[PDB]
Amino acid sequence: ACDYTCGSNCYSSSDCSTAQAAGYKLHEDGETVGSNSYPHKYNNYEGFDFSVSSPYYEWPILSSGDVYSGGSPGADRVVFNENNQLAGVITHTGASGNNFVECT
Ligand SMILES: Nc1nc2c(ncn2[C@@H]2O[C@H](CO)[C@@H](O)[C@H]2OP(=O)(O)O)c(=O)[nH]1
Ligand SMILES: [Ca+2]
Ligand SMILES: [Ca+2]
Repeated sequence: ACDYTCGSNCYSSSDCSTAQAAGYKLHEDGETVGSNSYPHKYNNYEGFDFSVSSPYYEWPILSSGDVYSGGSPGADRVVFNENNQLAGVITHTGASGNNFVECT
């Protein structure tokens, strides 16, 4: 079974931890990868009910299981905060234009 389902993509907790650790390390070193500069602040325009505190940062999580290194980011993202806590897993899949919806 999937811990998080983003559209057709199935993710386990380990996938999220792996993705988060990569994004968080870049954040701490003050570096970004990709033309969209990940990781970067997530403003929560959608108004999701994140239990943990801000600031939030979005980092792409890939369906292939590979850690993002600069190419196409895809539709899925892990959102983490300043204390290295997972705020949530979101996706552009099933959402209008550039909006996000939560992964179930
Ligand atoms: N939908 C959405 N985009 C955000 C948010 N915070 C920052 N962004 C950025 O605002 C712009 C319009 O969505 C994009 O550059 C998007 O970045 P990404 O495309 O890198 O996710 C947010 O809370 N929601
Ligand atoms: Ca996996
Ligand atoms: Ca692989």
